[PDB]
Amino acid sequence: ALLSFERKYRVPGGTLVGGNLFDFWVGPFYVGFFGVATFFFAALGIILIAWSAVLQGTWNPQLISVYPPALEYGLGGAPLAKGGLWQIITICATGAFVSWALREVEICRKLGIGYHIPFAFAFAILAYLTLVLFRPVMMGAWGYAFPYGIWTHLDWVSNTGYTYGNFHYNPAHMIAISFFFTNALALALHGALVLSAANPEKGKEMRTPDHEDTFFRDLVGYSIGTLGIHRLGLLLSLSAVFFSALCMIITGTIWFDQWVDWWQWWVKLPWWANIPGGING
Amino acid sequence: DLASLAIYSFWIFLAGLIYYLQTENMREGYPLENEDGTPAANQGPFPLPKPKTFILPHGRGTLTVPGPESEDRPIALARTAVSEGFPHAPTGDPMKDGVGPASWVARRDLPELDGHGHNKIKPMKAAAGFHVSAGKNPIGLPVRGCDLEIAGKVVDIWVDIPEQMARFLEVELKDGSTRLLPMQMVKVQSNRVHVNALSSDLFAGIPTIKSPTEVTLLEEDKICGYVAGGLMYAAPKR
Amino acid sequence: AEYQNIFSQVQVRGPADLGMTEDVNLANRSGVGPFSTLLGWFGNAQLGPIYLGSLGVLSLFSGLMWFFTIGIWFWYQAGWNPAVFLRDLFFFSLEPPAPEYGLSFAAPLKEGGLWLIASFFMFVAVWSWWGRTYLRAQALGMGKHTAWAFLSAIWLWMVLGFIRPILMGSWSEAVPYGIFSHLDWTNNFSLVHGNLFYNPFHGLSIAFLYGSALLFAMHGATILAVSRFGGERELEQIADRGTAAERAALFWRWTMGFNATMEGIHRWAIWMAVLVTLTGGIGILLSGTVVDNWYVWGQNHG
Ligand code: BCL
Ligand code: BCL
Ligand code: BCL
Ligand SMILES: CC[C@H]1c2cc3[nH]c4c(c3C)C(=O)[C@H](C(=O)OC)c4c3nc(cc4[nH]c(cc(n2)[C@@H]1C)c(C(C)=O)c4C)[C@@H](C)[C@@H]3CCC(=O)OC/C=C(\C)CCC[C@H](C)CCC[C@H](C)CCCC(C)C
Ligand SMILES: COC(C)(C)C/C=C/C(C)=C/C=C/C(C)=C/C=C/C(C)=C\C=C\C=C(C)\C=C\C=C(/C)CC/C=C(\C)CCC=C(C)C
Ligand SMILES: [Cl-]
Ligand SMILES: [Fe+3]
Repeated sequence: ALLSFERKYRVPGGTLVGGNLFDFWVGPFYVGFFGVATFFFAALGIILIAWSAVLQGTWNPQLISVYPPALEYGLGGAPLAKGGLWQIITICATGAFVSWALREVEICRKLGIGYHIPFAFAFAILAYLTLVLFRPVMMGAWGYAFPYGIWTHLDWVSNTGYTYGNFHYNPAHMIAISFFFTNALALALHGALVLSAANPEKGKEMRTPDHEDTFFRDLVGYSIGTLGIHRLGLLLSLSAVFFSALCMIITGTIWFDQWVDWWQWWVKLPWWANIPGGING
Repeated sequence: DLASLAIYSFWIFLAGLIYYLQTENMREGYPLENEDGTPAANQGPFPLPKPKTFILPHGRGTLTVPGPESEDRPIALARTAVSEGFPHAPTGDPMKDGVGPASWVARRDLPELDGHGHNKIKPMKAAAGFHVSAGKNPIGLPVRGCDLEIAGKVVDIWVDIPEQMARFLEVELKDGSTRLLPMQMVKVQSNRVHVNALSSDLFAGIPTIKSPTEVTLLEEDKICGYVAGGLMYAAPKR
Repeated sequence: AEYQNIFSQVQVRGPADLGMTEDVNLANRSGVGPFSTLLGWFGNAQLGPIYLGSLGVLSLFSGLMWFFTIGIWFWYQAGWNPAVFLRDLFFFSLEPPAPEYGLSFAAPLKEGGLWLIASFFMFVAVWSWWGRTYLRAQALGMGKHTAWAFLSAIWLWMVLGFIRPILMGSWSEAVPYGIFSHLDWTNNFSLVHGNLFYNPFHGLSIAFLYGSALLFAMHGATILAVSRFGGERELEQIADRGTAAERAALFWRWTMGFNATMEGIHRWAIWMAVLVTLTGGIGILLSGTVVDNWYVWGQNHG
C-alpha cells in the first residue's frame, strides 16, 4: 500500500479543517475533510443522474441526458423532471470540484510544496462555471447552459456555435485555439527533449541539460531552459483556458450578432474604407 | 468497413500503450510495502518492468531500475494507530530528524556536473565573468526570518553556470559561519531578503556543507528539505 | 506572499555559452547573438548561436519562397495598393487549382498553378527541416524522439494537402493559403462529410488536445511546486532520485491513486501530444475516401 520511500512523508498536519479528525489515508488515497466532502457531493450527484435516467426511460450511457430548465423558466427554479435535477446536479458538481481543489491544498501543506497545482485546476473550474453559471445568469436563463450527456452536449456546442454563423470568427476564440495548438507543440517538444537526453543513441552516456540547450540553439537559435519550459507549459495551458472562458462570456452578451460581421470595424476604417479594389471593394 | 477496422485496432493499440506507460512508471518506488517495510500482498495488476540501465557520464558509473530500494537512513517515526492508514508521528525533532515536509533523500554525496565535467553550481566569487545583470542584487542585504528578526546577511550568490541561473544565496550568521538558502524560498526586497519558512532561531540548524566551494546532491536535499519543513514546523513562531 | 517562481527575482549573466561539441561541425555554427534581459525574466537570456548547415539553408530558402509566393499573389489581388493590402489582408487567398485540372500540373498560374508552386516550396521547406531535427540530434548523440514526434505533426499536414487530395483525384480538395479562407475550408469540410463530431477519430483527437493542456498544466505546476528542491533538473533526478521527485509522485498518488516517475511523466507527455495529430490524420484521411457521411456511418458503423 506504500511506495518504498513513502512512510517518512505520512506525518500528521496540514489539514485546513477538522484538525486530525479526517487526517488519514485509505489505500493510496489521502482523505481529509474535503475528501469526505467530494465523496458526498459525488455520490449525491451520481444518484440524481440515475434518477434522471429512469424519468427519461433509458439506461443507455450514450442516451442519458440531463437538460437544464427551458428558457421560459428564466433564472428561477424548475420542476425536477424539467430542469430541476440539472440545477441540483450542477450544485453538486461545483461542490465536488471545489472540494477536490481544497483537498489538493491540504496535500500540498503536508508535503511542504507550492500550491501551483490546485491554482491551475481553479482555471478549469472557472471555465466550467462560465458555461453553466456566469454566462447563463448574464443572459437571463439557465436554459443557455449545456446539457449533461455524452452526445447531447456536443449538439449544444454545435448549435451554440452556429447561432452566430461560423464561430471561427470569434476573435477571442482564435487566441484560445492558438494557445491550445502551441501548448501541444510545446508538450511534444519538452517530452521529446528530456527523453532524447535520458535515452541517447545505444551504448552512449546519458546526455546533460547542456546538450538539451545546445540542441535547441542549434535548431532554432534559442533555448528557453529547463525552468523556463515548465513555466511556459503552465502559462500556455492556463491561457488557452482563460481565453476560452473569455470567448464565451462575451458571446450572447456584449455581442450577439454574426461573428463574421464583427470584422467590419477593421475594413470600414475611414482611411481605406472606400479605396476600390481588393476583396472588399 | 475500413473505418470500423481502423478504430477497433486503435483501441487495442491504445490499450497496449497504457500498459507500457504504466509499467514504465513503476521503475521507482516498487514493489509496494506495508507500513513495516515488508512487501505488500497486493502489488496491483501490472508487473514490474524488466530492468534498464543508464550509463552516467563522467565515469560516475551506471544506474539500473528497477533495483534494490532502500532509504539508507534511520526514520524517527512511530505509529499513532493500531491499524493501517494513519499518520506516523515524529519521535524527535522533525526538522533535525528529516521527516515529514522536512524529509531529504540519501542522494550521492557528489556535486552535479555540467556537460564538461565541472561542478554545475559554484559561488559567484569563484565564477569568472558572472555578475548580476538584472534585478536587485541581494549580496550585502540583511536576512529576516518569519519572526521579523534579522538572522544574517547575504555574502554571495551560488549560481548554475551552464544554465546561468541563481540557485542559492549564501548567508553569513551571527557567529561568522554561513549557510545556503534556496533561491525559490526567499523574497528579495529593496532593503532586505525575507525568509518566510524559517524563524531567526532556526537558521543555525540549517545543514552545513563540507566544502566552501561546492554542494553535493546529498547536501542540497538536506538543505532544501530542512527549509521547506519550516513552513509546517516553524509555524509556532511565524 | 511567498515566491511562486514564475518570474526570476534576480538575473545572473556570464560568458556566452558556445554549447557542447560532440560531432557537431563547429564551422556551421553562427556567432552568439545578444542577451535579452526581457527573456531572462522567464527563461534563458542568451540568443544564439544557431547552426546553419546545407539542409538548414535549403529549408530556410524554400520557406521564404513559399511565403513570398503567397505574398506576391496577395499583392496582385490588392491591385498593388498598400492600403488595400492592409485592409483586406485576412481575406486574400491563394486557392488550389479547379476540379477540372484534377491531379495535373497543367493548371495556369492564375488558377492554381501558383498554388502548386507555393506548395512545392512548402513541401521542401518542411521535409528538409525534418531531416535537420534528426541530424542535429545525431551530431549530439541524442535519441531521435524530437524527429519522431515531429513526424506526427507532418502526418496530419501531409494528409491535408497531399495524401487525401491524391486519393480523391484532384488538388481542389487541398487547403487554400489564406487566413480566413482556410477557416472557411475547415467549416465546409465538416458540413460536407456529415458532422465531424460524429467522426470517432475527431473525438479522440479532441481528447488528446484537451489532455495535452491538462497534462502540461499538471506537469508544469508540479515541477514549479517542487522547484524549491531543484525539481526542474529532471535529468539528474532520473539518475539519482531526490526528495523533489518523491514529493511530486506522492502528491499525485495521494490525490488520484497512482503516479509517475521523473522519466515516466515525459513518456506520458510525448504520447499525449503525438496522438493529437496521429488520430487526427487518420480521421481526415478516411473522410471522403471511405466515409462520405459520418452521421450515416455512425448509424451503422460500416
Ligand atoms: C461547430 C461549432 C464551432 C465551435 C463552437 C464552440 C463553442 C460553442 C464553445 C467552443 C469552445 C472551445 N472551442 Mg470551438 N468551435 C468550433 C471549432 C473549433 C476548432 C477547429 C479546429 O475547428 C477548435 C480548435 C476549437 C477549439 C475550442 C476550444 C478553444 C474551446 C474549448 C476548450 C475549453 O473551453 O476547455 C475548458 C475546459 C472545461 C470547461 C472543463 C472543465 C473540467 C471540470 C472542472 C472537471 C470535470 C471533471 C469530471 C466531471 C470528472 C470525471 C471523474 C473521472 C474519475 C475521470 N473550436 C466550431 C466552428 N467552441 C468552448 C469554450 O470556449 O468554452 C469556455 C465553447 O463553449
Ligand atoms: C470544452 C467545450 C465543451 C465540450 C466540448 C467537447 C467536444 C467538442 C468533445 C468533447 C468530448 C468529451 N467531453 Mg466535453 N465539452 C465541455 C465540457 C465537459 C465537461 C464539464 C464537467 O464541463 C466534461 C466532464 C466533459 C467531458 C467530455 C468527455 C466525455 C469527452 C472528452 C474526453 C477527454 O479526453 O477530455 C479531456 C480530458 C482527459 C483526457 C482526462 C481524463 C478525463 C476522462 C476522459 C473523463 C471521462 C468522463 C466520463 C465519460 C463522464 C463521467 C460523468 C459521470 C457523471 C461520473 N466535457 C464543454 C461544454 N467535449 C469529446 C468526445 O469524444 O465526446 C463524445 C469531443 O469531441
Ligand atoms: C466547423 C468545423 C468542425 C471541425 C473541423 C475540423 C477539421 C476539418 C479538422 C479538425 C481538426 C481538429 N479539430 Mg476540429 N472541428 C470542429 C470543432 C472542434 C472543437 C469544438 C470544441 O467544437 C475542438 C476542440 C476541435 C479540435 C480539433 C483538433 C483536435 C484537431 C486539430 C489538431 C491540431 O493540432 O491541428 C493543428 C496541427 C497541424 C495542422 C499540424 C501540421 C503543422 C505543419 C507540419 C507545420 C507547418 C509550419 C509552416 C511551414 C511554418 C509556419 C511558421 C512560420 C514562422 C509562419 N474541433 C467543428 C465541428 N477539425 C483537424 C483533425 O486532425 O481532424 C481529425 C482537421 O483536419
Ligand atoms: C504533436 C503535433 C504537434 C506539433 C509538434 C511539433 N511541431 C514541430 C516539432 C514538433 C514535435 C518540431 O520539431 C518542429 C520544430 O523545430 O519546432 C521548434 C515543429 C514545428 N512546428 C511548426 C509549426 C506548427 N506546428 C503546429 C502544430 C503541432 N506541432 C501539433 C500541435 C502548427 C499549427 C497548430 O497549425 C504550426 C504552425 C514550425 C514552427 C516548426 C517546423 C519549422 C519548419 O517546418 O520550417 C520550414 C521553414 C520555414 C517555413 C521558414 C520560413 C518562416 C517564415 C515564413 C518567414 C519569416 C521568418 C524568417 C526567420 C525570416 C528571415 C528573414 C531574413 C532577412 C533573415
Ligand atoms: C510584406 O509583403 C511580402 C511580399 C514581403 C511578403 C508577404 C507574405 C504574406 C503576407 C504571406 C501570407 C501567407 C499566409 C497568411 C499563409 C497561410 C497558410 C495557412 C493558414 C494554412 C496552410 C494549410 C496548408 C497545408 C494543409 C498545406 C500542405 C501542403 C503540402 C502537404 C504539399 C503538397 C504538395 C504539392 C501540391 C506538390 C509538390 C510535389 C511533389 C511530389 C515534390
Ligand atoms: Cl570543447
Ligand atoms: Fe519536465
